[PDB]
Amino acid sequence: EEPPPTMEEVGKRLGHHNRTISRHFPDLCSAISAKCRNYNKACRLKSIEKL
DNA sequence: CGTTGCGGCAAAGTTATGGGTAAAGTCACACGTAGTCACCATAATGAAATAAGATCACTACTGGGCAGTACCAGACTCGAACTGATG
Repeated sequence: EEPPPTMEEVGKRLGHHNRTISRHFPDLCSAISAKCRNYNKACRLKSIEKL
């Protein structure tokens, strides 16, 4: 979806500290972080072009 | 030789020049000589003015950082429970 959420939003929704997820599932968490960062970078790029 | 003209000699005669002495002239004392523009250069300010300087205001150009976001673990601390020695 839009602004794929970040680590903070996912952790707040799950009610767990970020280290709790981070100590067991690094690959998928890095996948979510990369997706969010890529969406932000793409949106910034379109904003730069349009501006 | 007796007479006549000529020339030397030495007073004598005539001018000239620098002195002295009485005596006819001469002239200032009469309130009065200093006094007054004209002249152009130099100091010397005081004003006129400076030529640059000082600051305001505006216009445009270009460095460039801060509040905030985000992840990936490592490491200490400790609920909660397990398990062994004991009086």
